[PDB]
Amino acid sequence: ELSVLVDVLHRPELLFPENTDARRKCESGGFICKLIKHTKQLLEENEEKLCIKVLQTLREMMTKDR
Amino acid sequence: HMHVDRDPQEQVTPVKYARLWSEIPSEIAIDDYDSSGASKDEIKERFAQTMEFVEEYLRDVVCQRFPFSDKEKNKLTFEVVNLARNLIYFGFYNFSDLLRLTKILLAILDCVHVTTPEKEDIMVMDTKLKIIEILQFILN
Amino acid sequence: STSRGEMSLAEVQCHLDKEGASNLVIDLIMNASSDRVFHESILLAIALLEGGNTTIQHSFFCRLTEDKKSEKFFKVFYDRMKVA
Repeated sequence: ELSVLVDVLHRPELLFPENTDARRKCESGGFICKLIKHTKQLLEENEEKLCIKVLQTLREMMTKDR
Repeated sequence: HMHVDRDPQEQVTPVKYARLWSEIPSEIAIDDYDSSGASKDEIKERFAQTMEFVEEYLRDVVCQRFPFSDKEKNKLTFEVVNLARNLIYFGFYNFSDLLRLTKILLAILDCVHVTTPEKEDIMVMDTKLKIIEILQFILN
Repeated sequence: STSRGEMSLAEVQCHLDKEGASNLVIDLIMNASSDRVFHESILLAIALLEGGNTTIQHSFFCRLTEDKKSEKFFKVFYDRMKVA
């Protein structure tokens, strides 16, 4: 299941209908940018588990045999 | 504020742990765990019409092509979903009813998806944030 | 054809660098308050820099040079080593 989540995060633009605004936004890699931008200011409000999960997923994105 | 937030109604936890082992818990079919409300029904029947009104209004909003385009209807939608959230968290809904409401809300958001500088209404975001608590409760 | 995202390791690292994961990890180290968050940031930076990617090293150097706040970034390592 974690591998499925990572694979979705590689290419999440496929889940949207073609030529729609969401899909053009996601096809440019803006999803990961927004995710890391939110994670940057996330640490203040004391969410250690959620930030840890985000970081672990971003790290596991750098694995082979995907 | 007059009726929903009043005694004896009070918050209920959706996950229980001190489950007495000697009790029945039989095969209990599939969707009948949320039952045996011999005392909750006496409060339930008077808000039954309110709950079905909420459900039919949300279905009507589903039928509308653009749910978040009218500014004056946004107030009614926001307070309706707030009332639904308060009703749910107080323990006024069943499992199948919660699934129907979840399907309705997901249909609203999917229609919004089909619709898809640009200063959006803050209360539209408030409405969108409201249903997240409902989703968390139904997951629990 | 196959429509496969081949995405070799070096280009994946450079891709994640473009959005600014380097800034993310350096800021998380900067304002870390828990041991686990700092440990995960270190592991993420190790996985990102693995293979000697010159672009990521250049990004780290550029941000550390342009940012006047890097003193605490170095202090976080210094006091950790001192405690060890």
